[PDB]
Amino acid sequence: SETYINHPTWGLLYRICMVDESQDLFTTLYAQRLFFLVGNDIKAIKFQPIGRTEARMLLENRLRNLRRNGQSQEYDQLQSVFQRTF
Amino acid sequence: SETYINHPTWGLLYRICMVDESQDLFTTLYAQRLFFLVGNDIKAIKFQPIGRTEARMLLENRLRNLRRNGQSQEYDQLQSVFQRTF
Amino acid sequence: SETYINHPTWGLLYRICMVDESQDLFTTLYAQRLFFLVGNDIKAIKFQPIGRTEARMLLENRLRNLRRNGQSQEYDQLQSVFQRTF
Amino acid sequence: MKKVEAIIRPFKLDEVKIALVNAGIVGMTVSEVRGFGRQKGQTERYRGSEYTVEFLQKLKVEIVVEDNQVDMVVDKIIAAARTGEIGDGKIFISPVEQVIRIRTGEKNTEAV
Amino acid sequence: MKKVEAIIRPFKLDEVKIALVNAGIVGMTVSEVRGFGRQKGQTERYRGSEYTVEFLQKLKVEIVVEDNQVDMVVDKIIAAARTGEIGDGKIFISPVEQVIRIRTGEKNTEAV
Amino acid sequence: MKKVEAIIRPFKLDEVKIALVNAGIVGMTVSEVRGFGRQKGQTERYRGSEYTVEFLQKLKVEIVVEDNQVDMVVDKIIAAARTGEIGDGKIFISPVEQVIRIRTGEKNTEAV
Ligand SMILES: Nc1ncnc2c1ncn2[C@@H]1O[C@H](COP(=O)(O)OP(=O)(O)O)[C@@H](O)[C@H]1O
Ligand SMILES: Nc1ncnc2c1ncn2[C@@H]1O[C@H](COP(=O)(O)OP(=O)(O)O)[C@@H](O)[C@H]1O
Ligand SMILES: Nc1ncnc2c1ncn2[C@@H]1O[C@H](COP(=O)(O)OP(=O)(O)O)[C@@H](O)[C@H]1O
Repeated sequence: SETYINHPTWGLLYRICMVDESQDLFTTLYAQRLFFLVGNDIKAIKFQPIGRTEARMLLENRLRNLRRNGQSQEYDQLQSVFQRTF
Repeated sequence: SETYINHPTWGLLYRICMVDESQDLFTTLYAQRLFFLVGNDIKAIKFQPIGRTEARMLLENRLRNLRRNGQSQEYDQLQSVFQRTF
Repeated sequence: SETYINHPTWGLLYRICMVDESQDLFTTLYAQRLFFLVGNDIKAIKFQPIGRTEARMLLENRLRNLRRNGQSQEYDQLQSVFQRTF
Repeated sequence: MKKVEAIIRPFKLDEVKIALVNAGIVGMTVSEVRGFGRQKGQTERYRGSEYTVEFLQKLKVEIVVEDNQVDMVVDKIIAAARTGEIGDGKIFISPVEQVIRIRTGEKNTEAV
Repeated sequence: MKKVEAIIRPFKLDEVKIALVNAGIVGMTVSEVRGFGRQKGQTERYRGSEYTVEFLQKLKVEIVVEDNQVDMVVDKIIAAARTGEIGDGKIFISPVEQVIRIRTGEKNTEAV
Repeated sequence: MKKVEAIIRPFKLDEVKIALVNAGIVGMTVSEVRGFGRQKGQTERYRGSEYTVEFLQKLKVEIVVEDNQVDMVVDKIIAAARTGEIGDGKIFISPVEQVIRIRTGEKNTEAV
């Protein structure tokens, strides 16, 4: 499910993964390449910057959990996001 | 007076009523249908979610006050907003 | 270096000067004419309103410091921004 | 085929959309734009200071239709979007030489 | 000359850009738009309440190219932007009668 | 009638607007767009890390004018918008077959 939000400086961001119920990891579509952690459950939207190294590791961790769970569709989709992004 | 603001997630919002000097009630133009209360007098913009039931009741209350005050133009305009929205 | 950001109400803003490492002064492109001070180093973006009189004085101060420093390119560019804006 | 491009008051989006869908026009693209024209912004007050919005918020709704649908789509948009006050907006008609559906590679009438 | 206008899923921007640049198309303009069509939004949940996004986020990528580049640019965009699911978007071709480069006053083929 | 579409540096908006209004062109539509081309973004630093803005902020100003106003409008936009540096933008001219004023149903020359 494609999810986007707008950052006041960087413009349109794309959700590369859903971290949990309250939290999403986004990347910039117009800049190469910034990452932000954004809370779902917050009235003021805050963009927590996330480093590129850490972003990569977080996705790899999720990839590994998805294949262990046999969530193969979600794995395949995240894998393609990962390959495109990193 | 048409008033809009942009929500980072939901995009363009339209002011359905001016609650008071410091506060406006907005609805989503691109989603069917979310409501937000937004403060005028605040440096960080916060979007307070408002339920659909409550939104409806708040407008009905204002409608009733406008007709009691004989604010017939403002009533007519709000009435059309109400009919369109609910 | 052209720098812009988006204000949820007022829309696109243009950086008229870089106040310091953490802070920029912006003006509205679509409204005539609002000013905002915006922090670089903040996860929630806050727009601090700045009065027109004060905005003018702040730029004049910077103009004077640039010519004293012999920063003539930066002076010339800021001078043209100043003339356009005020 | 023709592109129909309507600059409307944003709150009119739902009415215009319903009118088009009811007329069997089932796809459209909407962009946010700022209009400058005869309609002026109300010289407002913020921190007790004067200013005017010079470029007012509008939406541009774009639909690509068959040549023989233009008058019908125009009539529907006009009735849905008008208010009678200056600032209601404009509709522009321009030629579209080809349409391709990305998913299939389908063209023209079969792509819309 | 022709304007090529592609409505795509936003995350496909990088792929489309790389494809165009690889095909020697070195300039393009991108706008954010909302699409309404056959693809529906997922009826989501916010504060435990139902709602649907009716106008879905897309990007419009516009490139002005020579007449004899249209098929090539179209093919490149299609291969880069498609997913096979409804909502992949559309490409519209329309005429451009003149191009002027602002910096120089250069025209047509020399302006792009 | 023709659509004139200028991609400009956003801070040039006021200059372009004044130039058009002075030339008796009293209506225009402005959209925010991102440009990719020969002009590159400055490889900046955020949390002490490198990155480049690839798609740079521009504005698209659209005006629909009479055929015999195109050269005049073009000249005015160019003089107002140019800086002499790469990234100044482009102007595209395309045909407009009909204009309708939504408030009245007025057409063509009488709708602009
Ligand atoms: N020459 C033009 N080209 C493109 N868009 C225009 C032009 N003139 C006006 N517009 C757009 O149409 C909108 C309506 O213009 P305005 O003159 O205020 O109202 P009305 O259409 O009722 O006379 C403007 O806000 C602007 O977006
Ligand atoms: N008649 C039209 N004119 C302009 N844009 C359209 C039209 N129909 C659809 N679109 C755009 O194309 C996108 C894709 O439409 P959709 O019907 O959902 O998918 P598909 O192209 O795969 O059938 C939409 O989100 C919308 O932006
Ligand atoms: N083929 C094209 N089609 C549409 N827009 C373009 C095209 N090429 C460039 N642009 C737009 O024009 C702007 C200026 O391009 P650029 O090559 O950087 O500067 P210059 O026009 O001075 O050479 C870009 O930022 C982009 O928005």
